Amino acid sequence: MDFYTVELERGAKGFGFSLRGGREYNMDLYVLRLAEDGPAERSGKMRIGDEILEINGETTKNMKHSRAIELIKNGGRRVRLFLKRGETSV
Repeated sequence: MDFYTVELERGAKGFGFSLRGGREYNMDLYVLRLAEDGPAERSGKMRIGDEILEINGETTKNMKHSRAIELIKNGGRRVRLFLKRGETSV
């Protein structure tokens, strides 16, 4: 249980995060960067390395990068994200 959700409201510079990966690069989808002062960083919830499992209700399983970007940009005033931290308690 290292799963969490976040809902961000667009600012003039977007939601304030970058992603890397996608199915065309034989990769999952991760948070690459968090823009200083932006909605993602202000949320206090996200970090670099977190895996994006769902965007706006749609699973990211086998999602192209291009498709994830398109969903977020074209999603209107907010983005809803379901994430995984990549931390495990042993």
